[PDB]
Amino acid sequence: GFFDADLSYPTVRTERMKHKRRRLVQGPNSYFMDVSCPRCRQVTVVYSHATTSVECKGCSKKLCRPTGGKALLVEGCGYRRKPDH
Amino acid sequence: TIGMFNEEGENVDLYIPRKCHATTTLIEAHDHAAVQISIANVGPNGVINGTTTTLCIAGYLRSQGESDHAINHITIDRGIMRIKTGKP
Amino acid sequence: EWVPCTKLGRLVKAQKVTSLEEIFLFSMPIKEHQIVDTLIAEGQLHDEMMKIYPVQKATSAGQRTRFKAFNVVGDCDGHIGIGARVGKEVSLAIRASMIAAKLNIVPVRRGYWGNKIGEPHTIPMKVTGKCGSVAVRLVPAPRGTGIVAAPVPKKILEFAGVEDVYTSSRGKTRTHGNLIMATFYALRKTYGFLTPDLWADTEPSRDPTDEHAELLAE
Amino acid sequence: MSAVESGSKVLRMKESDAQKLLAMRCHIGTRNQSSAMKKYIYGRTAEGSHIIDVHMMWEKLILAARVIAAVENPKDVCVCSSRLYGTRAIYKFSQHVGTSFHGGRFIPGTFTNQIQKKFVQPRVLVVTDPRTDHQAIREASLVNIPVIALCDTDAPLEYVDIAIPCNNRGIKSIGMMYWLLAREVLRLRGTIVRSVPWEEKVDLFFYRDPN
Amino acid sequence: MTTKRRNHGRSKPAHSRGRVKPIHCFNCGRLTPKDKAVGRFVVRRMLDAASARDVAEASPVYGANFPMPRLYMKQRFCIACAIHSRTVRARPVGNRKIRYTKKV
Amino acid sequence: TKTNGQNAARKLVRLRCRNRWADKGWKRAHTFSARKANPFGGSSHAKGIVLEKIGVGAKQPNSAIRKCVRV
Amino acid sequence: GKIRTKTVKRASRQVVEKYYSKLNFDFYQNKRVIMDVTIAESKKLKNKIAGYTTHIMKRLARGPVRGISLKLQEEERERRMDHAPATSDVDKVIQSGVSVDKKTMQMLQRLEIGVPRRVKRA
Amino acid sequence: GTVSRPRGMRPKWHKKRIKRLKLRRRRMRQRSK
Amino acid sequence: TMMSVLANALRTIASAERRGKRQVLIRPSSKVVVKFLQVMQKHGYIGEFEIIDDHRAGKIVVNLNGRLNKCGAICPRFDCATTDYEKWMKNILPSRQFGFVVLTTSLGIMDHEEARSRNTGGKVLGFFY
RNA sequence: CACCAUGUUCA
RNA sequence: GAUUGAAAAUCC
RNA sequence: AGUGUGGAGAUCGAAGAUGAUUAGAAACCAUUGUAGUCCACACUGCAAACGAUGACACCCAUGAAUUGGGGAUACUUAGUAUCUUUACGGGAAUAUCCUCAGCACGCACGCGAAAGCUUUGAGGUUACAGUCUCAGGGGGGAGUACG
RNA sequence: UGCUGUUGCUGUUAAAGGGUUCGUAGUUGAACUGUGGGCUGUGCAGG
Ligand SMILES: [K+]
Ligand SMILES: [K+]
Ligand SMILES: [K+]
Ligand SMILES: [K+]
Ligand SMILES: [K+]
Ligand SMILES: [K+]
Ligand SMILES: [K+]
Ligand SMILES: [K+]
Ligand SMILES: [Mg+2]
Ligand SMILES: [Mg+2]
Ligand SMILES: [Mg+2]
Ligand SMILES: [Mg+2]
Ligand SMILES: [Mg+2]
Ligand SMILES: [Mg+2]
Ligand SMILES: [Mg+2]
Ligand code: NA
Ligand code: NA
Ligand code: NA
Ligand SMILES: [Zn+2]
Repeated sequence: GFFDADLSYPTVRTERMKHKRRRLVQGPNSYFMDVSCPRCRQVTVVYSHATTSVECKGCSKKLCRPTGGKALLVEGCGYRRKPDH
Repeated sequence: TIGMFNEEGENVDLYIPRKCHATTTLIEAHDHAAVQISIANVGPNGVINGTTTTLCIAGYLRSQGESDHAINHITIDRGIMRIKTGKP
Repeated sequence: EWVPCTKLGRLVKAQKVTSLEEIFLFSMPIKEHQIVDTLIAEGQLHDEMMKIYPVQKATSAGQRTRFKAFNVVGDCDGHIGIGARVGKEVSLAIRASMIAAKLNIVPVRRGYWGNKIGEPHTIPMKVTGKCGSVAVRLVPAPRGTGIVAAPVPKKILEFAGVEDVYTSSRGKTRTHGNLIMATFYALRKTYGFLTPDLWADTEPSRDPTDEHAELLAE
Repeated sequence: MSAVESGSKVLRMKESDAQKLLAMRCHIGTRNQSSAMKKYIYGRTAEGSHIIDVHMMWEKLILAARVIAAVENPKDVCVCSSRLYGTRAIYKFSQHVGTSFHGGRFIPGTFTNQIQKKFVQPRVLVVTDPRTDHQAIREASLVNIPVIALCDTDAPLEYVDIAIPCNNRGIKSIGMMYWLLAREVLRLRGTIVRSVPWEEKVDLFFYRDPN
Repeated sequence: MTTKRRNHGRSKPAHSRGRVKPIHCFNCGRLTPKDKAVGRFVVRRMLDAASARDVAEASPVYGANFPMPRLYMKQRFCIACAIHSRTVRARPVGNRKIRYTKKV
Repeated sequence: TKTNGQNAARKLVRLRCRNRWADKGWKRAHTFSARKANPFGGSSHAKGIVLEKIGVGAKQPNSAIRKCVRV
Repeated sequence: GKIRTKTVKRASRQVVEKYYSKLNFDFYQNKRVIMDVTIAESKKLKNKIAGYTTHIMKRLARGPVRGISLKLQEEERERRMDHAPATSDVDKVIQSGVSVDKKTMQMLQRLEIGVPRRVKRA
Repeated sequence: GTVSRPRGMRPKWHKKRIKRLKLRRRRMRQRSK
Repeated sequence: TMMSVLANALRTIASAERRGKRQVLIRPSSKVVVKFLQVMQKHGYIGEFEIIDDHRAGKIVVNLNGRLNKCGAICPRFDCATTDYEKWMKNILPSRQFGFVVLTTSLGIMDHEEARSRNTGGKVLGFFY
């Protein structure tokens, strides 16, 4: 005998694969990262699915490349995912 | 008891049909697929005793193929089955 | 004269099973008409031939004619059964029709229209029964209105034991085999519809074969 | 069904039973998945075969054993096998428990044709494979007969009431499962004791070429 | 009337496309759609064994090591021509559904 | 399928008015062409003068002469 | 066209089942036994029955045939097959060691009984 | 086959015949207008 | 597009009951849907139901006991006086012994028996039995 | 892949 | 007249 | 397909011509051939214009695929490789597991007079109400007549 | 005569979805302002 699914309290495995708008309560699939410029190590807050080209305030250097989702960060830069709240 | 009654109080129903224990549906006299499963009770030791627990399942559940799932659910509800293995 | 070939028939012959309601409760198929003959009291069961018509199959030399016969059996109190059988001769078809009608007996739920005074007179709820394209809808009726139905469904309802009912019919009702089957199915659904009276849980009971397994073995 | 009203842990699976299952590979599937049998699969191995949850297998085995032991007249239980690998297993199971059996081809109409003779009316049906023993299950669907099946990962669970997840393909696994079921039924009846191991051998349950 | 085939005899679903350019039949020249036409790719040996060995014995380049050339052609037939030439035959109602995804 | 609005009474009235003309009996009753073509002019009986006596051959499969009068 | 009709085949099979040690591989002695052991209005049928009985015996010497069940041979085969080995195959496998995969090892670790004694990962 | 009982000419040829009929009638009326 | 949230919810519940599910999810939700569900719960045709807040049109999870046969919505919401109760019962209900017609009266959303008891009419919302 | 048309009326 | 089961047709 | 006005005119080819075949055979078959076919611009609006299935919305069982875009490598959570690789190259394709949108396949109910349909309804309908719109009402006459 | 269908018709194949899109009348149209508390008695109340 196995556990029967509950519609009001979905399991972790069931809810993890759901589409962001098909979940029980919708939520963002994106986040923010703290990214250090590989030139002078200045730290800027960039967005995961950033469609614009992010320049550092000091280096004036591209820090990300737009794609069809989850913009690609420049080579040689460190990034840390900031907490959601 | 259970059934349709007069204002005089006498039971009027010809008979009281069995109800499926999974979906709560009256088991008709013509479906010919409904089963009656009796699980023997067990004492503190391994030997069974006289008492048994009875399950009724409607024929359409078996036709659909959900009879096994329904029986698992009913047995876990009655406490006959263990839903998960204990901690090591 | 009758030697049973089934456990239910053996129990009926040994008088371990007393009423048809015991069979109906456990949904056992009745495979011997002597079971119904024994369980229904003498003189209560009534049979009538609803319809007889010929059916033909074309053949290299002419065509072959068989006769299909419909029989209705009922004790006029909450029991109805319809049988249909085909034979080379009218008498053989009629006899097989009685056998099939006895085999296909079912219970009928009878309720009230308004207040519950005396014995029930009508069906407890609206029920529709469909065979082929013919569909027969039975609606509860007040006391004293009788059976407002076509002549063919009216006799089936009389044998089933209802007194007051409203009947509507759709489809090619001239197809009387389908009409009879539709009326039979509509009467059958009455004990299949769930009602707040039947919400309470009932304690399980032993199957008669389970209870008399040792007797049947010997 | 390892849970008892008193709460005793007598019926729980033990180390010896787990060793027997692992030795005879009763926990191996057939790399094909069925929706009804998905709950009984713990995971998929690197070779692609599915791995069956042994706790759930034991739960279903004990439930089937209790259902069979509840039958007062053992001849009312019919054990069927048509894949030529469970014939010896069901024959030995019938010897030990006391039930009836039918190996090989299942003649249509056995449960429904009440004239033809050789006509039986079992109260519980036991089958080695839902797919191979499809005729027996279909006939039991007409005469109010609950079905206990030994089902693999790709098993159609139509009209199957108690499905035991197991490897119903290998000779060793079929013999192991039937031996375990017979041992559990006898222990529940009280014919044998659970303290001393059963004297009977599963090699007898194993299928052997007659020639 | 009665829909004989659920795909109506052509490998074109309802909402897939509107028109498919027809092709001339290999035998009679009838213009039939490419999805409806019975298509077979044939690799025919240019000489049957009896004559191929006779040519190989006289050929200084052809033999066991070097094989003879073949003829490769895609033949698309109209339904009538395919049925007449027996590359495709009428089938029972039950067997009408079975299809082969490779040259067996 | 039909309209089910709460304020769709005009649409339903127009629909029924349009579709009633497809009934042959209703159209025949509500149109004067049938009454104009009817020799009786909408009367149950009519009086006339017997012009001549004739015999009309019955259609197949029957075979007889029916006595009629042109009036 | 020399096929044995179902009557001949059934009679010959019954003859073989009833008398097996009393039969032989030749036709003439088998027919001589047939005349006494069978009652029939015809001699052509007796000859055909004897011939097919000889054929059945020749087949039976090489191996068992479908439709004929000899009680003594069946009992001997059952007794031979019911021979119990000294030590169980499960016991041999457990003693030699049981090999399990990573996934099989996982639930054994997750079990309430824990990992069995003589099981190792492959 | 491919078509049920027509109970008459082929419908396409009947439509062509009626089309020619209408053409002739319109010509005759244009004549007398 | 979606025109009747209540009709969609009642159709979802009826389909789930026909299929025999243990519980069903209704999306979206509204006050009328919640009151209808509360009437059915009070009469016992459903059990535990839980409203999940979305910061939007929330959703509902309803646990179903096998007691409910059919529930549906009457569209358009025909106005029904205190004398039309018998006609509506004989039209849309299976019997005069059981089944309820849910009306939105000026005193709230209630079944036809309660509406007759309080002597008030209103617009017909739906039915259940 | 030459040609290969038609059967008075009811019954 | 023949013909047909009656007609038609034919012959007579 | 046809029409108008320019082009174009290889191929095939209504009409026509000739040769066959036939009792007949400007039918099928041969050999031709005009208009057409192709283009530009302007008409026409007559298809078995079909899925013979109106549009929008909701619910809806199973297994194997396929196209495009992403993402990952009544239980508090469950892996994963392969191949190419000096410039559309922090590349390309593969494997596994997801997700969203699309064409589908064999499919659970249910439905249908059946044939069949089935998350792609023809299902969720006498237990008949989500919304809007178009058509139909025995067979001809006749999509004719007249305007 | 649920063969005019508001109740209550039908349109894959029986009569009957418009070739397709846009589109005014017209008809239809997503949520949301909102659990009043306390007291005493009293209910196989229940957890
Ligand atoms: K498309
Ligand atoms: K097209
Ligand atoms: K016709
Ligand atoms: K000729
Ligand atoms: K002629
Ligand atoms: K040419
Ligand atoms: K109609
Ligand atoms: K508008
Ligand atoms: Mg044809
Ligand atoms: Mg055809
Ligand atoms: Mg047609
Ligand atoms: Mg000329
Ligand atoms: Mg045009
Ligand atoms: Mg008409
Ligand atoms: Mg049509
Ligand atoms: Na094709
Ligand atoms: Na000719
Ligand atoms: Na000639
Ligand atoms: Zn061709």
